[PDB]
Amino acid sequence: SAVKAARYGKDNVRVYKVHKDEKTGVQTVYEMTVCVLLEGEIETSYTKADNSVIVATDSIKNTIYITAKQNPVTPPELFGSILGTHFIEKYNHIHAAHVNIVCHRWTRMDIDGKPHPHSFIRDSEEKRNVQVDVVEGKGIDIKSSLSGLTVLKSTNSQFWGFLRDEYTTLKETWDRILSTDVDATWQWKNFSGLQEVRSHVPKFDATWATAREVTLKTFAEDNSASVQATMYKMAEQILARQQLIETVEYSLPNKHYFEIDLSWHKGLQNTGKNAEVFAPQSDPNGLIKCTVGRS
Amino acid sequence: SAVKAARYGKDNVRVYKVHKDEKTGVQTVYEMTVCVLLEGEIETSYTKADNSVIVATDSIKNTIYITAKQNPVTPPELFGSILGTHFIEKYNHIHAAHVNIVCHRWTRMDIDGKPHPHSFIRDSEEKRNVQVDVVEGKGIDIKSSLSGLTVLKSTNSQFWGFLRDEYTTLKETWDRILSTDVDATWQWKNFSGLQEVRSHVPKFDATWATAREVTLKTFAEDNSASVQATMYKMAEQILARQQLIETVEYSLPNKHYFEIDLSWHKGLQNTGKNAEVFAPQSDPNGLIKCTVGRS
Amino acid sequence: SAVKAARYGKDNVRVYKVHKDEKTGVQTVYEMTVCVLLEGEIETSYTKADNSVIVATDSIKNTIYITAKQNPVTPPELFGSILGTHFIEKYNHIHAAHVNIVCHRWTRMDIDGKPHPHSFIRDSEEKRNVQVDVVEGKGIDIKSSLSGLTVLKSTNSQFWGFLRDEYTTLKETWDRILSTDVDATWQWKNFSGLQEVRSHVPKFDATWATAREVTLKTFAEDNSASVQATMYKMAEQILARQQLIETVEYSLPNKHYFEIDLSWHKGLQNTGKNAEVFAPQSDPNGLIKCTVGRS
Amino acid sequence: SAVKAARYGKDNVRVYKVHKDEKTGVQTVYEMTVCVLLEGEIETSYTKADNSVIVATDSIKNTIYITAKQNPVTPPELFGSILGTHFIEKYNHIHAAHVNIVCHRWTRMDIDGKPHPHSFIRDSEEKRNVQVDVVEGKGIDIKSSLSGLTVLKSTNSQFWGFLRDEYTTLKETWDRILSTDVDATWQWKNFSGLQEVRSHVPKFDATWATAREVTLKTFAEDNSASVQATMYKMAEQILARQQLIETVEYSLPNKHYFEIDLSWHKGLQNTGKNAEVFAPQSDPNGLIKCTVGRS
Ligand SMILES: O=c1[nH]c(=O)c2nn[nH]c2[nH]1
Ligand SMILES: O=c1[nH]c(=O)c2nn[nH]c2[nH]1
Ligand SMILES: O=c1[nH]c(=O)c2nn[nH]c2[nH]1
Ligand SMILES: O=c1[nH]c(=O)c2nn[nH]c2[nH]1
Ligand code: NA
Ligand code: NA
Ligand code: NA
Ligand code: NA
Repeated sequence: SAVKAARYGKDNVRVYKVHKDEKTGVQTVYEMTVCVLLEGEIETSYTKADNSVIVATDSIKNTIYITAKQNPVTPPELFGSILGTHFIEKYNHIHAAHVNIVCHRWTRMDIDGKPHPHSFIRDSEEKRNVQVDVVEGKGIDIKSSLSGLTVLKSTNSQFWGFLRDEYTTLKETWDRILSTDVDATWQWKNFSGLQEVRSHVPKFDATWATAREVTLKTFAEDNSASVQATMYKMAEQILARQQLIETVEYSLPNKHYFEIDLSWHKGLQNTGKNAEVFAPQSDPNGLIKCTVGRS
Repeated sequence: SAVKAARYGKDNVRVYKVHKDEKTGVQTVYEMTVCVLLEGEIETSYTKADNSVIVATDSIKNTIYITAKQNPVTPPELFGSILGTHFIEKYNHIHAAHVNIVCHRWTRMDIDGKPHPHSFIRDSEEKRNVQVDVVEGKGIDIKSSLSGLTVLKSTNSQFWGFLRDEYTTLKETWDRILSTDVDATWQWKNFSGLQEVRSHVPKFDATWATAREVTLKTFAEDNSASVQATMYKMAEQILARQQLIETVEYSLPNKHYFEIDLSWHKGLQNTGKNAEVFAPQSDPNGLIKCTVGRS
Repeated sequence: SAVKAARYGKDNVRVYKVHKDEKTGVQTVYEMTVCVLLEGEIETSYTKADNSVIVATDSIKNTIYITAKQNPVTPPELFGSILGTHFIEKYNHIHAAHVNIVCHRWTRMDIDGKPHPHSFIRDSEEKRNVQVDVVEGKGIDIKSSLSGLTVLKSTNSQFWGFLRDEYTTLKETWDRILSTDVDATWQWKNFSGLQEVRSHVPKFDATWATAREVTLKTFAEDNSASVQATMYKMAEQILARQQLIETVEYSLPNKHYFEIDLSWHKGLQNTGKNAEVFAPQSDPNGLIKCTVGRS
Repeated sequence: SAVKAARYGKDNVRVYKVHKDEKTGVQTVYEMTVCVLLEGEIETSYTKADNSVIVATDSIKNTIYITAKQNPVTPPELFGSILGTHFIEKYNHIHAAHVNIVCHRWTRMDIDGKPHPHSFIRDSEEKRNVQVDVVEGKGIDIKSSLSGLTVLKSTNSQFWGFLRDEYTTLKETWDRILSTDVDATWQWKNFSGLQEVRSHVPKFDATWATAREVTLKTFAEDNSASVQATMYKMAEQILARQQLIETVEYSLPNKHYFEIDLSWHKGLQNTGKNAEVFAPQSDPNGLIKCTVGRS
């Protein structure tokens, strides 16, 4: 037998950082969960019990805290690139670092119409994420994403004209509820190293904001022919607005809300044009994915 | 042996309702999870296999949908009271109904600075809940709550002057992070029946809004001496603003964020006044509760 | 305003203890999650910011570890009683302690047909729990439970003869699937104090084992007329076998498995006597509760 | 813009099947959660709103039930291969099907020392899974796995001799607790089609059993030098016992249990050789992965 692939590290490292502006008294908080996995010349730890090649996962944890102390943690694309580069530069036998960061929302509270200097609310479990792969001699690959953005529209969604055969019971419809949890990932062109990532720092927050805005507006405004058609429109717009993105991937559940026929009860009308009360379905769910790139 | 207590019904009934304004084209959605448990002269279903006394749980489910079709579902205090009253009036041998409702957030989207007519976002997993107990001959008892409101302040929290003995290692502090998930319940005076609940309908949404606003403002503005002291201030204000509330109960976890001593690494200073990076603790957590009523 | 009730403490304290037999080399592990909430003359911490009455929750955490170091942690009824008694005896102004313990399964592995001395498996998320309320001058109240015991029988369950009215669509049946997650609690007679709890130590594990065995056998063997009727039979037997139990409470979801009519597809027969493939329903679910005590 | 990749289908389809032996009266149940995603000439549904190429996800759901009605559902490798093959053969424009199956445990109850004919218990949340990729013209690729197997050993684990630098605080140890949740995947050689999968049917259950047995025995018996070294030993043995496996992948969290220094309290000794009470850590956790293949 032989080791074909190996990676190891520390997962679920929770980190909080506060920035305090001494002039204005305003404080800003960041909270993240970080995972770092390393690859390199470490096969002997598996095959020969040679621990000398192992940077202990506990040390990886310490490094994450030290790195957060000495560097900005925002945008996460930059922090991830700093953290990954550290491992490949510090350890001769480590040749790749894989850094995953999930950013949790702490939104400044408005109290009596004014932004509070040091109080925050978790407004939704929507996350902003990064995956950064730093590979010695091959640069830095970054995938940025938003996830856990849950939306619903109560009309202006249709689904008709699909294939009908002996396995089909679904009725065509010209008016249905559409609800999903949005998972959207944009993949940046490969960066040569940390200097290049630093040079594009302003684009990271701006592109996240654009991806979010395009997703919300397109969902709200499209008279949707299907999840497939609406999601493609979203991806097309993101690619048009940021030339440094190579691909956009969406993964969307179709969270179904079923009509309830109540006509058995005193002829109560609750279907088609008369539908008011619906039964949300926990499972099963449609799952629709697409990766859109450039011509 | 004898049956000392029994209740049964249907849990986890998901319900969605849409309201469509034909004039303006504006749609409004409501989504809830409902549980209804019944009590009454049903002991024989347990002791003698006498199913004749059982209103099937499936029928309870149907009733929830029918009731939502024929009545407003907001405020939830009213819907719960209608639903509970139905069971005690319809079935001679059912003498109490216990209705729990969890309301999920669907907040209207703003697209380009204007409210969208039919698109919604789940902004946080904060819930608005009701517990309604309808007991034949004893009226309607309603407990309203908010839950899952997660907040953090990065300064203006202290904790010193507590008991110190041979079990104590905790250092006194004059500046710490305070974070919690708020669970707040207000209990209404007993209502004689549905007519009285209807007469107070406007107070339900207003009191929820007040409870939320008082919670947020007090948390943000109090230079907190302890969770105990800050939570009491919240409860006192709610009772002062709504005379029809008898008690307010808060249940608050103290979600700890620990300093990380990095001084072992190149004398790095990250404690006390120099603390910037902290480790959020998933467990254990403090848990502090209080019920505040009138003199 | 006035404080009507208050309690506070530490939740989610994870504890592991190992016992090592030096003679045989056999090791035995215990893992628990513990919550301790205190009550007493602590109102001033809420109303006057008087922290002098507060035993810090951090100290409560330390006490749990120290107590586990110096005492047996099994049976949990005994450990809970020791832990609760500590607080009411040590602190003059603390008058009640409420201790909740969840015991996690670590079952010794059998390797090649023999019990391994120091290797364990988590066989299911079934828990054994205790709630112990120690109240100064009123003794020790203990409720023991098992929870998370998930079972299914594929036949020998019926449900017919229930009330039928204009809200009813459920068909009567003489053969259905019955599946539930068992939550069963037995409440002990009040104990005068720790000496009395110690005197009954052997009864705690034996009664847990009996409750489990009665639950499983009754479920498997009863040709069930309803959840109500089968659960009553379980409770009756437990009360008959342990005279020191005052009441038994069961709380049982009815986890539904629906027939799927496939007759639209080539006349495929999959209902009634021909039913082979079913759709498990995640929600809603029936919820049936009963508390059984002595004549 | 262009569609680079697309797949869509139905997720979270819960399925139960019962087998009834008329001769013996013995019933056997199977419960699974199934996901099927399709690929093929479907780009126009995304780019042109052309739904004619879409096999509706609802139809995919129906197909899963129909297929389970007409075929054995065990071993899951066979059922997955039947289900995937169906889609590529039935629809000219569908060229790949991706089938994921999670099998839930329903273990026959022993009542009074004998196997019960129709009563079952969920003994642990351990799962047996399959991923089957059926690609037109490229055969059938199957990855089989077990997951959610949670184990702990209280001694006979060591970790010393790792890299020490200015980021390291971890002490070397010759005796620690080792606990993990096992995720193990074995990848079969490519099969030419359904006939070949059928020819190997007996190997699927046998290899699952072997993988499980090797995992448990190796964990229990290895005086472990690291997670890396123990996991490699497991993978090596599986590859030796089944020649039709090409690779074995393990992904193992290192779930830490920390010593608690109690020496501040009356000189209590609870570290090193005296350690009895430990604090399980929910996070962070080590994560160690390896893929082992043939020379
Ligand atoms: O088994 C281990 N492997 C590792 O890589 C490691 N790092 N810290 N502790 C550890 N234990
Ligand atoms: O066992 C049952 N008890 C009930 O009360 C019920 N209601 N619907 N189905 C049911 N099954
Ligand atoms: O606000 C607090 N209240 C308490 O009771 C406590 N105990 N430890 N830390 C604490 N913080
Ligand atoms: O938008 C949809 N896309 C689909 O592929 C589908 N299949 N069923 N319903 C559906 N809705
Ligand atoms: Na390197
Ligand atoms: Na009545
Ligand atoms: Na006392
Ligand atoms: Na095909």
